[PDB]
Amino acid sequence: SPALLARVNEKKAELENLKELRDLSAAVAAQMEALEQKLSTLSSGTEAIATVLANWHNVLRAISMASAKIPPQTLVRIP
Amino acid sequence: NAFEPAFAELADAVADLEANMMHFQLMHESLARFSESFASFLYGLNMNAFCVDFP
Repeated sequence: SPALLARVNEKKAELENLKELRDLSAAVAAQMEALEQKLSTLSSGTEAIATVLANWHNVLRAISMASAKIPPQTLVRIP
Repeated sequence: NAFEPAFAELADAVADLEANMMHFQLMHESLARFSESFASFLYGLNMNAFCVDFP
């Protein structure tokens, strides 16, 4: 009986530890959600610079087509 | 008969003129290539801006 009183005290300490672990795991997952948001923002910035490469790539090809002229209308696209 | 060394001096002057003119020809060609690269560069730059003029 008194030994079992000490046993339940051990279990009390264990439960306190477990509660802290549970709280920490919840906080961990919360941080993962926040992390995912920031990573999405990063990818957005990368997409922006991909747009920049699209600009210069079209520039280069447009010039090369004019530069490679070795033997029209004005219809273009103006968003 | 009268301008023998004078014509020798002329030969030297035209030689110097040939040197300077070759440098002019070369350097002008260098600048021509330079200008053509930067011209086509900014040309295509204007073309991209001329096509998709940003807000």
